[PDB]
Amino acid sequence: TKFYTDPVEAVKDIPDGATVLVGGFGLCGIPENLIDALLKTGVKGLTAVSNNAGVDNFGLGLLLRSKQIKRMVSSYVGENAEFERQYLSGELEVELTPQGTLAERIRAGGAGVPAFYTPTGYGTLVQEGGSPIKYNKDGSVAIASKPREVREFNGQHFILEEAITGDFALVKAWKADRAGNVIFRKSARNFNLPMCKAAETTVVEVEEIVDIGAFAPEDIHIPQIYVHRLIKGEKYEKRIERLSIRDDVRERIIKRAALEFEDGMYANLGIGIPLLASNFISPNITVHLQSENGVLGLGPYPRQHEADADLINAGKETVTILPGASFFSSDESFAMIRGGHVDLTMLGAMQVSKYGDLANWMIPGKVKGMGGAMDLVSSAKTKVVVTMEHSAKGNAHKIMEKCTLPLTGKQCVNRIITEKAVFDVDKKKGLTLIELWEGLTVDDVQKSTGCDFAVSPKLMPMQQI
Amino acid sequence: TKFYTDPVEAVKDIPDGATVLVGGFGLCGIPENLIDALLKTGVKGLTAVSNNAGVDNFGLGLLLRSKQIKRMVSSYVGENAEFERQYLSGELEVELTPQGTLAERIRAGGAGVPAFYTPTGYGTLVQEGGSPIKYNKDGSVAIASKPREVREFNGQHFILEEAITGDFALVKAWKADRAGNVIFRKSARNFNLPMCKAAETTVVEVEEIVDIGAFAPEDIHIPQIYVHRLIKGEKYEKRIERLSIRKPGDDVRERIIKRAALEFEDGMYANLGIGIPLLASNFISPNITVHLQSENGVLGLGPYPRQHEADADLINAGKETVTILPGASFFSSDESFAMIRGGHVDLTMLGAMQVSKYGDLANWMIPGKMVKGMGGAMDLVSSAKTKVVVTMEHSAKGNAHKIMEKCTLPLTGKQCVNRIITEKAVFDVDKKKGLTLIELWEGLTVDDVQKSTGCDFAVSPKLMPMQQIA
Repeated sequence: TKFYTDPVEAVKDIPDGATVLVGGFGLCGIPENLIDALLKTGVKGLTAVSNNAGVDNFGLGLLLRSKQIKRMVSSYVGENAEFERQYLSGELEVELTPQGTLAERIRAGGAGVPAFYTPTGYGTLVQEGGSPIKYNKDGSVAIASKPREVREFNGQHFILEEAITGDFALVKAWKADRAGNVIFRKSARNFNLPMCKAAETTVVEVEEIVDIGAFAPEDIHIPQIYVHRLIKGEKYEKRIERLSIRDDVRERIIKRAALEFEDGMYANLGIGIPLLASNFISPNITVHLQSENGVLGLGPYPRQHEADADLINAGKETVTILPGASFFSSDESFAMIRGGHVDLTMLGAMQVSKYGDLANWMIPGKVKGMGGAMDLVSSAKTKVVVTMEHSAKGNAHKIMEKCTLPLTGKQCVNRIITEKAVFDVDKKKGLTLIELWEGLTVDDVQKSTGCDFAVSPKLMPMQQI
Repeated sequence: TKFYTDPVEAVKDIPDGATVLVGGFGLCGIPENLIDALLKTGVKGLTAVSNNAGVDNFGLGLLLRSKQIKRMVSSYVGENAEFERQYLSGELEVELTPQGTLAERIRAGGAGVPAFYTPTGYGTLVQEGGSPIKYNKDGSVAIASKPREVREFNGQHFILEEAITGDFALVKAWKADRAGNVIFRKSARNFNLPMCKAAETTVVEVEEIVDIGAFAPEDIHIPQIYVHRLIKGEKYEKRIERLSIRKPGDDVRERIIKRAALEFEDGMYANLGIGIPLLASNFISPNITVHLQSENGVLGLGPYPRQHEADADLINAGKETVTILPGASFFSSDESFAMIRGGHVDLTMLGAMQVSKYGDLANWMIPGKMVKGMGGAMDLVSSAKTKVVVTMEHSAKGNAHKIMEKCTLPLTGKQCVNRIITEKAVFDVDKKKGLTLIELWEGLTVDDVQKSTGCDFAVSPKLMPMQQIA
């Protein structure tokens, strides 16, 4: 562990075209001092492996506006208009990869495992390949994403993903001891921890350096063996992106969504309806809310004084945690998800098919990436519940035989709650209508649905919390 | 998390035939109260996925004694005479699995990854098949392991390994809060941590239950999402297998050690193998800092402990009680082997029964005599980014060659040894060139080494007398 007092001296030797792993989730755990040294070295050609594209005026968005990156490898690249500009113009190469695949690939690369199978992306364009990585000035495609090998194990289908290593890792942490051991604060750990392990040279910036012996040996997050270069950064803006401080049919879906929660349940809730449904959780039960950036035990939104840039949800909103909460890295978070340990994933959808295909991450000709959306639907052991308005404009269907928008997952939905009905959904049997909004008939449902469905013989009216 | 006061109740529904994941490394972090509960229920036919076989009177050894295990999946099964009687007689099936592969399959099992590739086992019985799983009454093999799928990535060969999941995991931890978050003490983490994630029903025993909020949210080793059933154990013997406290044929062995000590450099991360390599750590200059890594989940090993410092929760890979230095860390067995498998350790130093001309190593099996497992040895020699030095006596009994053209004992690794230190010679080892004799114990000539070595070798023009750390 070499200690440096110049952030430029820490990164002088990054050759043009390097692959650099960049820590951070949204603007949370961004190595803003090392990323500033790169603006100051002006190094170029880079392939940046980074979960997100920062924002325009911050994070990796800074090396983008200064044209220093050839290729971004990310999972979610929204909230950066300049990255959209460079991609569509053919100035930027972009590889979108599921978030949990991103985390596991980087981890694999650090752990000496050249490839592994994941259920995530099967039956989607991740498996199929062919999507533009790079356009020409024509609008013709200079680079297409390669297909992934599909293989079956114990009933389910999986795809082969290859490890990611880097030449360098730019990592932000909380404190280092003088031996080079490092800890991370709150949800700021995310991709920083695994990215420490997967590069030939890791550069870590910390907020503070402490003595050898300050950390309990059991509580070291990154052992010194992974830390090659260390600086204490001179300045930290730490800029909250979304400072989040404490219709008829939408409330209906919500008051029904709220009845999905049970005592002892581990749940991951998408932004919008599912998250709002959690406000109606009885205090006589406990639900444990998981966040993909590495939090179990999310609490309500923070009061003004409680807002902390190191604690955010997957929506990028400032959050709090309840007593009993835990933090963990992005690779551990997706092991929990991909492994089926979450009980309930509640999600929005643009389309759901008869046998449970879900389209929710991409509209052709309208370009943000999938995030953890594919990972959250990939486990058979986790109940997937979609909450959505029943129909689009013009009564255009959203429940159909075959989705026509790109799939998030194949045969992954277990139930659909709309303002008109609740359907159970099966891979092989299709839809059963188990509940119908009072006043409406089955034929009012049939006429706004794009496929056949069974009706439950215990078919009750629609419940409301 | 459901809390139980009755440990028999928490394991009462394990069915006959179950696959059970059992934590612990040696006798360290063994779920002793949960093992006792399985003795009370008498559940049989089990497949036990467990790193070692305890000892005769402790750990998994107790369930071997009561004949409740039909099959074992382990990396190292020595120091248990009842195990060896059951295995060799044909009563027990044993899948000897490299330790880091066992760690990563279990973690894969918890992580929803059905299969992955690893370099560990390539070039060995693990990859080619033929490892004995079950013996016949007459000592022939009834069941041998099958060939693994082999695949090349980036000019290296790897083998495909599948996830391991259990019906149940029996997990020892240190403390749990009342939400069911869990922490581990010292090197007692080991396999307990990943096994907690890889079973349909995980049962954890802890020594103390504390209040929600007694753990910083950053320092919860197992979040509550993984803990299904929790008990506070009634009694903890916490036996020590080897009380090794700080202080025959040592003449030529001191030679090897004083030369091997010169392989260390300031700032080096090293993993030292059982046997001779441990002893050269004492000869590491106090003018430098070497960082010593233990496969059971430690970085920054210190000296052997004074009596009053010895702790059952802190051992090395030789199952000896050890200490840690300031700046040390602890981590799980999957993370330990990610460090090793990923090439982050600078030097590995190992014993050998044989080394071949091109760097193959044989150090884990003597067919028909010694079948105790490879432990972490195959993993330690798996990385191209790590220097592998063998420390050994030059020749075997009867001046039988140990350095030879091809090994006759099952391989631990193919083309993996970089240097061989003996009491007569130091060889550099190239996978295409062969051996070069770079150092020679003064007073011996080159014909003395050739008459003791079972193959030819180049002689360095800068050949010098063999170095000894002053």
